[PDB]
Amino acid sequence: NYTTINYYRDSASNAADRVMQLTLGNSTITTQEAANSVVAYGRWPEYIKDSEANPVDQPTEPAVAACRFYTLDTVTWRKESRGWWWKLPDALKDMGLFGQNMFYHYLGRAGYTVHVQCNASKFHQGALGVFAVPEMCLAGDSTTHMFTKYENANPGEKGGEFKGSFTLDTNATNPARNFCPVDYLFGSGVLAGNAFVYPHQIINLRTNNCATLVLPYVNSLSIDSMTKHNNWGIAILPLAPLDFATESSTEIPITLTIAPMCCEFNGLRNITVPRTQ
Amino acid sequence: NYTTINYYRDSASNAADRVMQLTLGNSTITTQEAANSVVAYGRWPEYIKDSEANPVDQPTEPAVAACRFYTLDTVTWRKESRGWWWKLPDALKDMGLFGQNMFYHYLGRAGYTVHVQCNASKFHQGALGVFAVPEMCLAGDSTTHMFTKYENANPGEKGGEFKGSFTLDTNATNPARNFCPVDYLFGSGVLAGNAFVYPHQIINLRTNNCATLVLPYVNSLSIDSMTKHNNWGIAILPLAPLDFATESSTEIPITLTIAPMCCEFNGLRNITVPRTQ
Amino acid sequence: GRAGYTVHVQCNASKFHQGALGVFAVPEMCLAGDSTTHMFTKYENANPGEKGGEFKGSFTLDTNATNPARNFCPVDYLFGSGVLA
Amino acid sequence: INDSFTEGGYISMFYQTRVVVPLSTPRKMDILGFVSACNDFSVRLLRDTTHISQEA
Amino acid sequence: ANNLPDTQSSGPAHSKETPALTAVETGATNPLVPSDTVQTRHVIQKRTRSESTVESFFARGACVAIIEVDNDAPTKRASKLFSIWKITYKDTVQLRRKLEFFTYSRFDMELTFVVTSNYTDANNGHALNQVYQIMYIPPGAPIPGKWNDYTWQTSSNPSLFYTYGAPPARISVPYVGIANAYSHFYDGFAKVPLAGQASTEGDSLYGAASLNDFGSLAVRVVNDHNPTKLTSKIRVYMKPKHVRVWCPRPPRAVPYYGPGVDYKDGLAPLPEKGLTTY
Amino acid sequence: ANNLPDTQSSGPAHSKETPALTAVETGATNPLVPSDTVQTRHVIQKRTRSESTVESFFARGACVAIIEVDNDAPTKRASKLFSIWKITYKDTVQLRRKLEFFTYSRFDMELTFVVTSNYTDANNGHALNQVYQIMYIPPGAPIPGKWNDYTWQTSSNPSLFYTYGAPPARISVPYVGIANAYSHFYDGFAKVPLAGQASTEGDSLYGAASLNDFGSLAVRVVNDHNPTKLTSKIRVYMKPKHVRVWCPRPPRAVPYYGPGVDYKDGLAPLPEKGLTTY
Ligand SMILES: CCCCCCCCCCCCC/C=C/[C@H](O)[C@H](N)CO
Ligand SMILES: CCCCCCCCCCCCC/C=C/[C@H](O)[C@H](N)CO
Repeated sequence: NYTTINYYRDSASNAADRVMQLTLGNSTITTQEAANSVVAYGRWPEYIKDSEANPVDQPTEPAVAACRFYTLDTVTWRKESRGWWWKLPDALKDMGLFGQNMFYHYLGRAGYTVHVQCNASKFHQGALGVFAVPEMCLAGDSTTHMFTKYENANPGEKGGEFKGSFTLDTNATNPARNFCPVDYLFGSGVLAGNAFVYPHQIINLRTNNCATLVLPYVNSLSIDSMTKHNNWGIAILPLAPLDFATESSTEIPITLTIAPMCCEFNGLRNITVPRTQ
Repeated sequence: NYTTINYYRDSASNAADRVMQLTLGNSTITTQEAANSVVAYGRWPEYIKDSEANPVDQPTEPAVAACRFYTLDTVTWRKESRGWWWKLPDALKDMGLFGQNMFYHYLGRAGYTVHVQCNASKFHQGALGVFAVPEMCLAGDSTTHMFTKYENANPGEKGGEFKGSFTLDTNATNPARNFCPVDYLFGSGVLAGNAFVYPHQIINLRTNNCATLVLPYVNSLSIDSMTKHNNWGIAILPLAPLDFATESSTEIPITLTIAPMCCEFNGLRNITVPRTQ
Repeated sequence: GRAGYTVHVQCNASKFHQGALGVFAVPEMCLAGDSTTHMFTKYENANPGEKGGEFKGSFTLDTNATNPARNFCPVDYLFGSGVLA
Repeated sequence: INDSFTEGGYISMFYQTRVVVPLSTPRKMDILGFVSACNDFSVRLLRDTTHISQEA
Repeated sequence: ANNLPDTQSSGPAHSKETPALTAVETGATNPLVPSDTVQTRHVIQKRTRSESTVESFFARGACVAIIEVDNDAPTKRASKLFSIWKITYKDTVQLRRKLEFFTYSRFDMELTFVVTSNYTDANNGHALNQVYQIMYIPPGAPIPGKWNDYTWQTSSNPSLFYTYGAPPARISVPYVGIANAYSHFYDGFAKVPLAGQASTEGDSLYGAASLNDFGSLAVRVVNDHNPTKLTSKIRVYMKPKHVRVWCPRPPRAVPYYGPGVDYKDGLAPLPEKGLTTY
Repeated sequence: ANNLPDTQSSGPAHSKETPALTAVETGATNPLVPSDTVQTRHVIQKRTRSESTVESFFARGACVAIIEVDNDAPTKRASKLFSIWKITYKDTVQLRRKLEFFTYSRFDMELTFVVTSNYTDANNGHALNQVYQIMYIPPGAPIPGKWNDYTWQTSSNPSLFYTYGAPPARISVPYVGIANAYSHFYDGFAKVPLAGQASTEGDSLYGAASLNDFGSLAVRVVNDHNPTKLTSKIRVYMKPKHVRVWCPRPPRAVPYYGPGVDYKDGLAPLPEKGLTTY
C-alpha cells in the first residue's frame, strides 16, 4: 500500500456483406460486390446533443434536402496513377442545397457516407486503399512553411492527385503555393503503409467493386466553420497497380459518391463567396 | 481528495415606475416622468447597529429636523456643458439643522436620497448620466500630487464642473490648487463610459424628467467625520448633448434635491468653522 | 411542390400622412392580357419574379403584330380580371 | 487577442426603414452603445493586462 | 465560483412579451439570455467561474518594492548600508490597478522576499554568505539612523533574518487596518482647516490619511563589510489572502501619477478606428 | 493497462471453420490468436499492458525549449537581458512525434524549468546568486520591451521567481484549450478569402489557427548587472498529465520541416534489403 494526499486546489496540480442498399433522401445506392462497410471508429454520425451545444441560436437541419448522395467527378485509374485526394466538406461545396447551407451559415457540422465505386472485369488486377483521414493536412511545395493558399487547399469536387516524387517550387516571382502530396509519404511525411491506422477499405478488383465508409463528425469542437476547416480527407491510393490482360493502356473509372449525414448549421448571414483559384 | 492541516495559530498564516411620491419630514416630491428609482447596491440607508457602534457616547438623531429634502442651486444645461459634480455631505453643509448637527459633532453618518430634476419638452434631445460614486476622488491641476486644498475640494452646494481637456496649473507663486476633472476621464483617470459600474440613472429627455438614487452610508468605518471625509460624490455628465429644434442657444435647468436619511451624530463640542475659500 | 405562405406587407408613414392600401390574397389570380388574342400572355411575363407587376389606370391594346408584347394589362378598377375592384 | 482561429464575428447596425422626425425637431440624434456579459459568461487563465505600464 | 446555468431549448415565439425592449434609464442591466432573442438548443453547461473569483483574481505574488542595500564600509558615503521603505502597493502599477478595481478591501497579506546580491568590483577580494535583517517598523517605533544602532535589537519589532541562498523569505500578516476595511480611496483630508488660523496651519494633502499608514521595513546586511563592496536587492511580493472587496470602480485607464488619482500624461488611451470599420 | 488473456490449450483440428482465411478488404483486422492456427498449450498469462497506457507513454518530462538570457549591462547591445519564447512543443522533435501519434489530445501539463548559468569572461570580477523571473504572458497581454519595464510588475500575469541553485522550478497547468481538445493538426485556415478583396487580404497560413495560441514566456534575470557578464539558459520540460488522445495517426517518418506537416529533406527513410534476404 501507499498513501496519496492532494495539497492543492486545482486538479491539474494532482499527480498523474456483398449485397447492400443505401437510401438517403431521394438517393439510393445498390451494390452486389461490396466488401462490407466500415463505420469510422465505430461511431455513427449524430446530431449535436444539448449537453455539447456551443452555439445558442436555433440550428437548421435541412435533412433530406442536403442529407443525400452527391456524385463527384469521375477520375480515371491507369497504371501510372499515384492516387487522388478530396477534402470534406470542401468536395461538396457546390452540391445542391448542402453547399447553400454551407455558405449561408457561419458554423456547419456533418458526418458522411463515402461510397467509392470501381468496377472491373474478372481479368483485371489492382487494389485501391481508400482512407478517411481526420485533419488530412498535406505538405506544400515551397521552402516557406504552411504556405499553401486557400484556393489550392480547397480544389472542390475534383480534388487533387498524389505525386511519385517531391518537387520543390522555386518560382519566387509567382509561387504555385500548391500541395505536393507524395504517394508513399501519404502527403504528410508519414509512410503510406501505416495509413491503415485510419479508417479505410481496400477495393481488390478480384473481390469487391466498391467501398463504403461512414465517417462521424470528428473535430476538437462540436461545430466549426465548414469554409475554414475540412473535417475529413478522403485519400485513394493504388496499393496494387492496375493491370489487364497485358493489353496495356487500360484505364477504369473511379466514381465517388458522398452523402452528408446529420447536417447542422448555425449562424445564418449573407452567403459566403470564397475567392476562386 | 487532498489533505489540509494548519500548522500555525493566527488564521492569517493559513493558506488562501413613472408616478412616484417621496415624503421626508415636511418635504414632498412628486414625479410623473420618472425612470423608476435606484437603491445603490440594493442597500437601504439604516442606523448604526449596536453590533457595529464604535463611539460609546449616545448619538443624536435629529430625524425630521435634518432628514428632509434640501434643494441645491440650479445649474444650467447647455450644448457646451461638460458636467457637474457635488460632494456629500459637503453639498449640504449649509442646509438647515443638518449642517448645524454636521458642524457641532465630531462624527456624522447619513445616507441620502438624491433627486435630479431636468424637464424638457418632447422636442428636446439629450441624456444625462447621474452617478453616485463612493469616495469620488478627483484629480488636481498641478504637478504636485494630492495638492488640492480643502476650500476647493469642498465647494458646497454649487459643486464643480467637469472640463473638456486637462489644463496644468503652472502658477508657482499663487497656485490655484483646484480640481481639474476631465469629463471623459471622469475626473479620476478612468474612462467615463465605465462609470456605469457605479450606481446611476440616465435621464433621457424623451423618456424621463428625473432620477432618484437612494445611497446607503458607504465607508470603511461605521461612522466618520463629515467635515474631513465626503462619503459620496454625485457626478452628472451629458452622455448625449442637449439639442432643440435647431434654434441653438437652448439651455434647460437641472435642479438637485438631496435628503439625508438616518442621520446619526456623535461627539458634541463647540461648532466647527472651516476655513473658507 | 406545395407550400402555404405568411405574407407581411410593411408600409410605415408618419401621423401626417394619408392613404390606404388594400392587400388581397387571390387564389388563381388570373390576369387579363393586352392583345386581341385570348390567353396569349407568355410565360416570361406571367412570372415576373420578386418584382411583380403594376396595375394600370386604363386598358391599352397591344397592336404590334410583328413583335407583340404578350404582357399582362391589369386594370386597377377591374382588378386585372374583369371584376370590379 | 486578435486571433483568426478564434475570431468572434461581426456586429453591425443598419437602418431598417429610417429615422423620421416632424418639423421643429432636431434632424440629427445620437445613440449610445453598452456591452455586458450574460450569466453564462466565464473566463480563465489569469494573466497580466496590457492596459497599464510603468516606466523606469 | 460555482457552475453556470444551462441553456434551455427555445422555439419560435409570437407574443406580446418583449424582453429585448427595455429602458436603461432605470440604471438596471437587462438580464437577457440567448434563448430570449434567438432560437436555442439545450446545452448542459460545464464551464465555471472558479478562476474569476475575487480570491483567484488576487491570488498572485506581485512585486511591490525593490529595496537596495550595500555592504561596503562605514566610511563610504555613497553606499547605503541600510534602506527604509514605506509599506505601500502604489510603487508598482499592476497590483495597484487590480486593487483599485474596488473602493474597499479587507484581506490578510503574504510577503515574500527575494534577495539577490552581486559584486560591484573584482580586485578587492571576495565575500562570505550574507545575512539580511528585515525589521518591521510600525508607525511610532524608532527608525534606525545607522546600520548598527540600538534599534536593530528588535526586542519588540518583528524581524526576519534571511540567509542568502536560502529560499525566499516569507511571512503572513492578518488584516491590520485600523478601520473595518482597507480604503483604496479616501475622498477627504486628515485635517479640517479652521477659520482664523494661518494658511500654513490646517493644510493637509488631499486623499491622505492614517488609514494607509502601515510603518516601514528597514533592511540591512547584518555582516560586517568585506574588503569588497557587495550590492543586494530585496524584492517584496505581496499576495492578498482571504480577500473581500466592496464598491467596484472602473479600472485606471491612464498612467498613474503619484499616490493619488492625479493624471498628467497619456490622457489619450484609445486609438483611432473607423465607425463602420470592422 | 490490465492483464492480458490466458492461452488455452488447442489440439488438432479438422473442420470447415477457417479463421486463417479472411478478407482485409473489409478494413477489419483479423482477431486471431495462436491457438487458431497451431496447437497450443495452456499458458496462464502474467504480462500486462501497464506501461503501454497513454498515460505512461507521455509520463516523461520532455525538453521543449532552451531560452538564453544574459546579465551583462544595459549598454551592451549584444547581450539579451530578457528573452520571449512562444509556447509550443514543435521546437523539439521527440515530444512532437509522440504527440502527433494522435490527432487530438487533452491533458494537464507540468512545466519544469532547469536553469544553468555560467561566466563568459574571467578578468571582470564575480557575481552573486541570481534570481530569474519567468513571466507567463497570455495572448493579448503586454509584452516587455525592456528587461525592467512596467510589464514585470505581474499584477495579473502569473510569474515564477527562481533562485539559482534551488531545485528546478515547477508549475502545473490545467487543460487550457479554447476547444474541447488540443488540435495537433488543423486542416484549414483562420481566414476564408472572399471574392473581390485583394490577394493581400484574406491570405492565411495553412494549418495555423488560434487553437495553438498559448502566449509566451518572458525570462529575465532580476538582478542588476555585475561588472562581469553571466549567461544563463532555462530548459523547459513539458510533461502531459491525465492524458486523453483521439484519432491515432501514423508517426512522422521523415524529418520535420517547420510547424506544419511540410517535408523537404530525408525523404528516403528506408534502407535497402533483399526481398529474400533474412
Ligand atoms: C518580520 C519583519 C518584516 C516583515 C513584516 C512586515 C509586516 C507589515 C504588514 C502590515 C502592513 C501591510 C498590510 C497591508 C498592506 C496594504 O494595506 C494593502 N495592500 C492594502 O490593500
Ligand atoms: C508561472 C509563470 C510561468 C509558467 C506558466 C506558464 C503557463 C503556460 C501554460 C499554458 C500554455 C501551454 C499549454 C499546453 C501546451 C500545448 O498546447 C500542448 N503541448 C498541446 O499538446
